[PDB]
Amino acid sequence: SERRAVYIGALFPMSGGWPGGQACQPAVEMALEDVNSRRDILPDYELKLIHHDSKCDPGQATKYLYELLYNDPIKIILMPGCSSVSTLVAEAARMWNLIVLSYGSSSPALSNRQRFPTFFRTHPSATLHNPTRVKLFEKWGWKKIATIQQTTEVFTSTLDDLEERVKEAGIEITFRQSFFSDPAVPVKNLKRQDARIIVGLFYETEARKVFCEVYKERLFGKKYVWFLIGWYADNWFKIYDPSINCTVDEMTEAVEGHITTEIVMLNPANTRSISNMTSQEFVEKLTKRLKRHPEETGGFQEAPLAYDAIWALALALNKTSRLEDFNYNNQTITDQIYRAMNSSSFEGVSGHVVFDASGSRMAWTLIEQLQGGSYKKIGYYDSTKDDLSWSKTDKWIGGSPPADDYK
Amino acid sequence: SPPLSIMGLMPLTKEVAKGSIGRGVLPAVELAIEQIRNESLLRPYFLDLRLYDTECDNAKGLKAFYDAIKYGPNHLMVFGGVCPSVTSIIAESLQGWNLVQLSFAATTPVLADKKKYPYFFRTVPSDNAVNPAILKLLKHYQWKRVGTLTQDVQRFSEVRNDLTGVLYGEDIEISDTESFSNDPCTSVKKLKGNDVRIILGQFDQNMAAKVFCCAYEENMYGSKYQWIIPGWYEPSWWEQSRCLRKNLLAAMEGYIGVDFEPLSSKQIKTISGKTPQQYEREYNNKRSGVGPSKFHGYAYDGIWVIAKTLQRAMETLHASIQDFNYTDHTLGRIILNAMNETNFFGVTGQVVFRNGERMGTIKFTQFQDSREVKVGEYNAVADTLEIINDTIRFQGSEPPKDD
Ligand SMILES: *[C@@H]1O[C@H](CO[C@@H]2O[C@@H](C)[C@@H](O)[C@@H](O)[C@@H]2O)[C@@H](O[C@@H]2O[C@H](CO)[C@@H](O[C@@H]3O[C@H](CO)[C@@H](O)[C@H](O[C@@H]4O[C@H](CO)[C@@H](O)[C@H](O)[C@@H]4O)[C@@H]3O)[C@H](O)[C@H]2NC(C)=O)[C@H](O)[C@H]1NC(C)=O
Ligand SMILES: *[C@@H]1O[C@H](CO[C@@H]2O[C@@H](C)[C@@H](O)[C@@H](O)[C@@H]2O)[C@@H](O[C@@H]2O[C@H](CO)[C@@H](O)[C@H](O)[C@H]2NC(C)=O)[C@H](O)[C@H]1NC(C)=O
Ligand SMILES: *[C@@H]1O[C@H](CO)[C@@H](O)[C@H](O)[C@H]1NC(C)=O
Ligand SMILES: CCOC(OCC)P(=O)(O)CCCN
Repeated sequence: SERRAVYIGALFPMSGGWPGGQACQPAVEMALEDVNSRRDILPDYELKLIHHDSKCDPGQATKYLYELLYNDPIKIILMPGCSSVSTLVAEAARMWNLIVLSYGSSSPALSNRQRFPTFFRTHPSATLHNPTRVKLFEKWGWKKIATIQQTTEVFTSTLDDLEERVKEAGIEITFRQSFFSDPAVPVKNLKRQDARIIVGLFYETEARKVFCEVYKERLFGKKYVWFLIGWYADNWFKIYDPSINCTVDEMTEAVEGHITTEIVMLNPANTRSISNMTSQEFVEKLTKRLKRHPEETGGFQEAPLAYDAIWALALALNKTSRLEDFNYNNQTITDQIYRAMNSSSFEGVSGHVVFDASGSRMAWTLIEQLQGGSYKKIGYYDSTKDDLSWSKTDKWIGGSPPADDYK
Repeated sequence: SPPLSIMGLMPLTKEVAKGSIGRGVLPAVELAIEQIRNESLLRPYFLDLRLYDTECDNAKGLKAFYDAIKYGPNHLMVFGGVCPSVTSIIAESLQGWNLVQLSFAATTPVLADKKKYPYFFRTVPSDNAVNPAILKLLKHYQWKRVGTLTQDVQRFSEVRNDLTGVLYGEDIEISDTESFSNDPCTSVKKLKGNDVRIILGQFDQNMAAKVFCCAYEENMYGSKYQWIIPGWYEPSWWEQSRCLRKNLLAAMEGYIGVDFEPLSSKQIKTISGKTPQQYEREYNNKRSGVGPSKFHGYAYDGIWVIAKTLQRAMETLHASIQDFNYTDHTLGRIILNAMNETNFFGVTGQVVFRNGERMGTIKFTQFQDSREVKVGEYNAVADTLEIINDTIRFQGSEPPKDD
């Protein structure tokens, strides 16, 4: 007998807001070679890739989604990268009875089963920071939290989720402030309302502006703890920006002691996953395929999720095991792949891969603290098993964390 | 005759509520197509409008568009797009198939972004087009201080956000900006507290009855107050909890409604040789049992925009069409440049575009005893206001003062 070719219709953003496809396409190519060379996964089938550059643009992606659906061969799954591209393809997909599997989407809105009934993602939702936040609050005894956000759909949704999460844990949000571009008025209000435990969600440019305003208002020190997303560049507060008044020294001062949460994208452990690679081996392997240095390559940190997306699909198809009879007008095979994808449980290069009811990836979070102008690993949190690994590396001026109020 | 194919994208099914817009405009579309064919305006060619049901759904609407490109003839342009989310998806992708689009019913301001939607055009003024009209009304009555009441829904916040830019560099102060999601009463008390006299309201029909209920309770009505709110509500919308009906009508008394003008009031012959009044009679006879749609004139003028566009494009090619696959960038640019030249008097008044946006007519109404009565019109082209003498009224000897 001969192996039947089975096709993935993928979209890789080689440019745009998140040029993740630069490192994610070779990671997908490596994963397909690895799955196809294994005779114990799909011995009867050969997984093949048909792809296009979406440019992280929905309008641009609409042209390629047509190209994938209206040209032979029939695709069994759709694989988009960007959140904006995934929102378009995952909503449209039901009309062609297609499973959608994203390797790079973080938008909380994508975890809606009514709008996106066949959607899965190896990239966790931005809401994954919230159970780690509630756990750090509980450990430190805080029940009063202030929130500050830049106005972006992603941050609004993340804070909306934090609200329902704090309520269950018996914690309340004291004050919520927002800003489009200038954070002068929201930070002044945080001092006025005597906020102590503050969650700040914004991009790098806005973070520098928030922290300049934070210095000028003495909103840093023993009384205050800031919670930020650990996605900034290496010495972000030191980066020169002519739009900000504050100096490097004044600003290294304002950021001192703040806590960050970051989604774990590469298993810190030296264990071997299903491919039998180590986290470190995968990195060495991917760096070789790349024309440019990892630092220059977009989506290098997200590349393990793209590698794991291929394995998640391969294992789901192996459960169902037929595939060549797939048609866009039939729910039968789709519902079976769906059930197999929903039941995913395996070790990947990014760690243990499992999806929640919404189809969103469950993963570890890396907790860090800025100690002397440098981030220090203070622990990890697993939302599913409720287990916190504590390093005993965290430090406070009081010798103990402050408190949410006046006392 | 060779066909000039056009992709008609609109909700048509009775199952979808917005299907009434699509069906309500079809007799008007039929009238324009019939005349253009009779006059042989497009000679040697003929306008071939193919209709595809979008069902007012993102997935169904996208598949309807995709199926039209795959199985349909080679369309030169897109006609339609009613529902905001579906129209945005199609409008953003247009360049991929070098297709110029002309909508007659999509009013969402988002579509004015030519970085995101360069190939999109519309004959209907957007929800923001009421703002340059309101400014003219404020200037006319010497209202230099205003307060705003906005429902926290995208559609309304878009309008309020645009108002900031329109009133900037103008001698008008927004002394109080108030928002609400479910109940306006708290925001209405704050407006009263800050002594707001002229209120610019942006909220739905359901919220409007609540706004006027709070207004009666807080005495924010009569000779001292002027409410300027949306003019697109259903007639007898107020009839459809704490306040009485007589008390709602007392607070509603004298409100100014603002919306686009469905048809020109000028008894002047249009491009078709008919006055807007003559076309309206022709439309009412033709529609038969199908319920009327306020976008009918915009759909009628839309067909004329396409026909006049195809004429200019045909001349440009002759100055130097059948093989237009969606691959011809040059023809798409020719059609795009030809549509930018649109300048004729239609049933909705003068049909002219300013960066894909319609420069049209805005209707001013006033609630008087039992219903909304027309009190004026704003001309966007000339940026002029005409207030109908002996219609608009104030409870006091003078129109209210702003403080
Ligand atoms: C999973 O992971 C490791 C991968 O090993 C290494 O990393 C890769 C990235 C790549 O660099 C690769 O080349 C490299 O090996 C595997 O662990 C290795 O497994 C092999 C097989 O057991 C081990 O080699 C054996 O070594 C013993 C001596 O220790 C030999 O007795 C034996 O040799 C054999 O014996 C007969 C003699 O007649 C020979 O003729 C046969 O060829 C036969 O192989 C092997 O040579 C090797 O030492 C292991 N390394 C480590 C570090 O443990 C592991 O097996 C992989 N799992 C899989 C593939 O399921
Ligand atoms: C797009 O059209 C604008 C406006 O065109 C004018 O108004 C139309 C309604 C129609 O009557 C046209 O004949 C008019 O020219 C163009 O901008 C105009 O360009 C001419 C230069 O030829 C200049 O005299 C005018 O000042 C311009 N008007 C404005 C408001 O700037 C514009 O060039 C066209 N763009 C194209 C074709 O790419
Ligand atoms: C693939 O399926 C077979 C039988 O259904 C099973 O034995 C095998 O372990 C599966 N492969 C993997 C890698 O799980
Ligand atoms: C331009 C930024 O886009 C991202 O966030 C959008 C909500 P994304 O979710 O599309 C990619 C994130 C990769 N970790």
